[PDB]
Amino acid sequence: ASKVKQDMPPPGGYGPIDYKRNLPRRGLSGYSMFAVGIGTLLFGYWSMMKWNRERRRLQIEDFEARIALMP
Amino acid sequence: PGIVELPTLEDLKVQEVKVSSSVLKAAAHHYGAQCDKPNKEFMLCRWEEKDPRRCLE
Repeated sequence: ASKVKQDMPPPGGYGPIDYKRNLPRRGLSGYSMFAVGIGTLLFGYWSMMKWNRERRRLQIEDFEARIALMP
Repeated sequence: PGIVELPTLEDLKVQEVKVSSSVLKAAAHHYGAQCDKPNKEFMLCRWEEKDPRRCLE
C-alpha cells in the first residue's frame, strides 16, 4: 500500500564529479634558481677565501715556532 | 780504513732542558727572540762543519 521504494538518485541530480587532469605549475623561473645558485657559490667562495688566508697565516706562525725551537 | 774518533761520555754531559714540548711551544717565540745569537752561531757551525763532533761547545 506504501510507495515504491528503490535506490534512486536524489531529486535534481548529483554534485559534479571532477575527472580532468590537475597538475598545477607550482614553480619558480629558471633565472631565479640559477641566480640563487650563483649567489650561494659566490658567498661560499668569499667566506672560504678569508678562512683559508687566515689558516695560511696560522700555519706560518706555527712553522716559525718550529724554526725557533729547532736548534 | 781508519778509526772513527768519538767524544767521551764526560764531554757529552750538559745541564739538560727537561721541559716538555708544550712548554717549549708556548715559549718558542720569545725564546727565539732572546736566544737568537747562540742558536744562530750553533746552526752556522752545524751547516759549515757538517760534523756533530765539531760543534759541541
